[PDB]
Amino acid sequence: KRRVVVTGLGMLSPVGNTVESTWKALLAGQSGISLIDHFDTSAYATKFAGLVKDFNCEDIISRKEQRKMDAFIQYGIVAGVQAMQDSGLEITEENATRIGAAIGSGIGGLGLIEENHTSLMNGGPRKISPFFVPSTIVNMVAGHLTIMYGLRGPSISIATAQTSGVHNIGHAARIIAYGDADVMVAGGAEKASTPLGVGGFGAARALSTRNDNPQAASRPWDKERDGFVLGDGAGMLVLEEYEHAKKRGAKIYAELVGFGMSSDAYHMTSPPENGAGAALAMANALRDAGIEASQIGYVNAHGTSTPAGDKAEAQAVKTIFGEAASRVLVSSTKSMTGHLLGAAGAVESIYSILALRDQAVPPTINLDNPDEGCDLDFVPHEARQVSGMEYTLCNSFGFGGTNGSLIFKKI
Amino acid sequence: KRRVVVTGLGMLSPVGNTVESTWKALLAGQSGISLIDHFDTSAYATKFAGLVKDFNCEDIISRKEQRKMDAFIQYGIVAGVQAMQDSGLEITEENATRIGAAIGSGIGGLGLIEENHTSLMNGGPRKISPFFVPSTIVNMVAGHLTIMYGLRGPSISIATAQTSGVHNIGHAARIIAYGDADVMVAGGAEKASTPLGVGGFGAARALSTRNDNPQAASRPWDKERDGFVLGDGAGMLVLEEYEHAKKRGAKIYAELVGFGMSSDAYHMTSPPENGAGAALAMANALRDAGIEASQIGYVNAHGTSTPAGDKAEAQAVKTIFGEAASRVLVSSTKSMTGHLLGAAGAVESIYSILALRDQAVPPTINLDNPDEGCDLDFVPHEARQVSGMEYTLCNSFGFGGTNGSLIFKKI
Ligand SMILES: C[C@]12C[C@]34C[C@H]1C[C@H](O2)[C@H]3[C@](C)(CCC(=O)Nc1c(O)ccc(C(=O)O)c1O)C(=O)C[C@@H]4c1ccccc1
Ligand SMILES: C[C@]12C[C@]34C[C@H]1C[C@H](O2)[C@H]3[C@](C)(CCC(=O)Nc1c(O)ccc(C(=O)O)c1O)C(=O)C[C@@H]4c1ccccc1
Repeated sequence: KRRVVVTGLGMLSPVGNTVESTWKALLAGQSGISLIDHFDTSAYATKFAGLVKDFNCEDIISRKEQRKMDAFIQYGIVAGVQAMQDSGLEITEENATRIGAAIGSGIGGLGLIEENHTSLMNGGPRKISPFFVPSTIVNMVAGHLTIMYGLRGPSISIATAQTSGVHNIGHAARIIAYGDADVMVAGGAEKASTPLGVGGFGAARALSTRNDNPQAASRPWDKERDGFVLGDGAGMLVLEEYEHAKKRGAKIYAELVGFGMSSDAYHMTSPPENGAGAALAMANALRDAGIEASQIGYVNAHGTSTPAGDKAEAQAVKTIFGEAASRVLVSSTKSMTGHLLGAAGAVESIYSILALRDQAVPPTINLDNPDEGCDLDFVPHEARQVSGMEYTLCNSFGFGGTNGSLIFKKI
Repeated sequence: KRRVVVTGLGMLSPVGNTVESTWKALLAGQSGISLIDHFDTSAYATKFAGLVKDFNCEDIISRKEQRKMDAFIQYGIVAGVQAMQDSGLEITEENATRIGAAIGSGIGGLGLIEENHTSLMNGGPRKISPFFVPSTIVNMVAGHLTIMYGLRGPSISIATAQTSGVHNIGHAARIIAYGDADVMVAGGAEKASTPLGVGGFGAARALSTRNDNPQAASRPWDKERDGFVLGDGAGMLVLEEYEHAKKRGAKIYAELVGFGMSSDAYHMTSPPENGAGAALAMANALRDAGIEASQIGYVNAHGTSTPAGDKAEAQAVKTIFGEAASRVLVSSTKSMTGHLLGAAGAVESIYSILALRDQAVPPTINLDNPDEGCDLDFVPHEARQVSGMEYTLCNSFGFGGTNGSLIFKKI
């Protein structure tokens, strides 16, 4: 029976370019949302997003290799290097074969897709870059990291839209627990703040259009919420078999004890009022970890700030938590960070792990006036200290009705 | 210890719109390659591909739901309905929660990506379809099928480029074997025969440009080969826990006994001369199934028809097979079908299963003059009868150096 622990963290987010700076900003209630200035937003209903500030990879990726990568890949590689360095793991000929990666994205390389298509429209196919395919496809972050570190173990990339982060991390764990690997770098990366991303989620009526107050736009469970806020970034964890971790004297952030999956089988872009899929995913993670809902002290919600989605998850938590629903803390960091899509569940799993280490839960900012009829504690406005918290639960849900939940355990 | 069997098959390919018609064409050595006529190829170095002929979904998808889906999704849904019907499984309230899907794609919705981007360039973001995101993203085939059949179990989508088919099928099996599900519809779908797909793989110098003889273009291991041939389609299998299958009187095509993964950690778009990654993936599948290379009677190769790729896999087979290398049969159906990318490993896993049922192996057509120095039997030109074949092995490799191998066992 192989246990899986977390021994390395890496991250780029709209509120910090490292794991610790991001976590600190979150506990301080800082918003990373701002007006977009990299493309003309005049014709766009939504003109703001959670952008990665002053992104720097000069020292990690040549400007030469950079030409072959969409920004999402650059972000994922930087976050993965952060996590690999953080873990302190040394790759050897003996080891190589037992270390792999499970890294995905929800939409992949929109920026270079648009650049190559513009080139084709303007000058014909001869203007398409030789790097079109490898610079835009989802699995390219795992591709570059394995090459960079000489990892020859299993490499997969799960693209389950907004649930990708959670699924890649959960399957990395399954892979290790099954015996196919002893270490996996896992998570997700996304850079969808482009004309097609903003225009596309906007065409669907899914984004907040509160342009006059971008930082107040993301407000999960608030009565005035009007859609999600796009966020860019990457989150990466180094997962590792327990005995392997101890043997090398690794620092252990927490243990990954449960992973649950489910499907809504309801609608392509909306959950059922019931939240029955979200509930099933949580129920499965609890069963997988062998614990009762009452043992969870904090739920890092999917909480995207949409009218129907927030309501469904609140119903799901009430259903799974029952009596303890008032005792469990629930918050949505998307209130500050925006929605990282395929990387959401990866950065949020990190927040869930840090909550265990620091015994402190970040708030749902902007929660001025919560929906009526709900007795859940969404940790409005300010961080909250916790006492003897042993388990946290991270949810991620996605278009296509695909859901996932992870459960982390202290020590 | 839960065993996984295959109880349903579905498929659309350039040589047939059903599983049986496709298999028959393959055993007859028929090419499905033709000149492209749906877009003007004047400026294109490659002007042919393996197209799905007379695709029909009128009776499976309304022309209304169709408007919300890229062709790859339409293909995957039709193949998945074929597999679900073939399995004879009945979905109940009791069952729903235990049936899921693992379906992916390598590039996803290129056609609608291009249509929406053209619309944005011509008329601004207001012209982007509300269906842009859900009509192009990778996980949408699993999304629609779960909704269509009321499946509430685990749903994932692996996007590992040209290895997707094999990885989705292997992880569907892991999911069932772990206990997270009793049935999974799994496979891949692709429709990359578009300006960006043909122009994009063409910019990379990876496609054959033998326009004067499209049907002779795909010629794995042949001295005159000059790159892969793009193919469109979908392959889907219904995987199911053994006891669950027997209990309902399911028809069982074969058993899935081994799944191996590996990474080349070499180059983003080319394997090492050594084929050491391909070898490791095969070695891992053999270990997973608990058998020796000598027990395999047929290898459905990745064999894409590129100068470097074919050579590497031939080296890998020689390495893993050793003495038995001359005794094992190896063929590449891409010689006829073209390269289905994310769906390649899914359709090829089907070919691998049918080879067991019929005791017949399809040929590598166009193999007029094999590379020198290789003593492998690539089954040139004509199908071959086999005698007491108990195991087949299917390989799929992809950009990013990601590899996978599956092993199927008779009965
Ligand atoms: C067809 C509609 C209905 C519509 C507008 C479009 C878009 C969406 O479907 C829906 C939204 C905006 C979003 C529902 C939702 O939360 N989907 C969802 C999800 O299922 C999984 C993950 C995520 C994520 O962001 O990771 C996510 O957003 C809503 O609130 C009600 C509203 C709506 C408007 C007017 C009348 C009725 C309903
Ligand atoms: C940088 C280059 C080198 C180049 C041209 C570009 C494209 C590619 O890389 C390579 C090709 C065309 C393809 C190598 C390959 O098989 N990649 C591959 C793979 O790693 C996994 C899966 C698949 C699949 O199709 O599923 C696949 O194609 C070759 O043969 C030699 C040739 C080349 C030309 C001139 C000099 C040296 C080399």
